Amino acid sequence: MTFEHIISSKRLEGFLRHLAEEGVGGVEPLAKGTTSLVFTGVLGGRKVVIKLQRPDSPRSNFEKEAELTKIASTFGVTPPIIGLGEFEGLPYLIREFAEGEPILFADVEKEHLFRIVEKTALLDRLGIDHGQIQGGKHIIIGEDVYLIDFEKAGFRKPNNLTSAMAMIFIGENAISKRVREKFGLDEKFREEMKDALRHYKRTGSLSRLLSLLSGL
Ligand SMILES: Nc1nc2c(ncn2[C@@H]2O[C@H](CO)[C@@H](O)[C@H]2O)c(=O)[nH]1
Repeated sequence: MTFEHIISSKRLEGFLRHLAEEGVGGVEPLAKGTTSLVFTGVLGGRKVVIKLQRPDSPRSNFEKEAELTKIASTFGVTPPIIGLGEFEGLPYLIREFAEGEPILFADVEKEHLFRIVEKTALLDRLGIDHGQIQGGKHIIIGEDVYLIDFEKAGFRKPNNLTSAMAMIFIGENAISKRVREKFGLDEKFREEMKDALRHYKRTGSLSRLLSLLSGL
């Protein structure tokens, strides 16, 4: 993948040199987002992600995403921010790369299920709706569980926990099928899960959900 309809070849060359001067090497394109161009690199012997404002996107959109990403980083929901910068008037952020698999492709253990609850309930308590839980590409299952990529996030009544649990336990998809077979989940479990989620929606209580997952 290349970014040539968005940045000149000279701008890309300069950006890689600029990153190299901050110690970030072996930089490779990773994705094109709605707000940003995303790269991976190596800093201090470890993998990092670099997100650069797309010049053809509003700067305010990137700034909103960055503010939300910083809050999520402070509370541990997303991997730590390592540094901020600006190149040719474009802001960028550098964060740790979380080793592991997106939950769409991940082998999910009981500890991961508890951790997914803890992270999504925490983001709910922060009043931040991530916005892209469905599809399983934005929850990383690794040494810890993380949410990534806040381009569609905002301060609004959040759906992070309910969307994650519906995707894993209620909806029929590749993830929920794996989980159902791995944990031998049956119809009674699903009905209790629906009850646990309703309870959470009404009261904010995790008691019923954690009770149910503790039986796995
Ligand atoms: N394992 C891992 N994958 C990532 C990370 N950041 C971005 N990605 C990949 O990029 C995609 C969308 O950003 C994800 O679904 C992953 O494949 C990360 O920190 N860890």
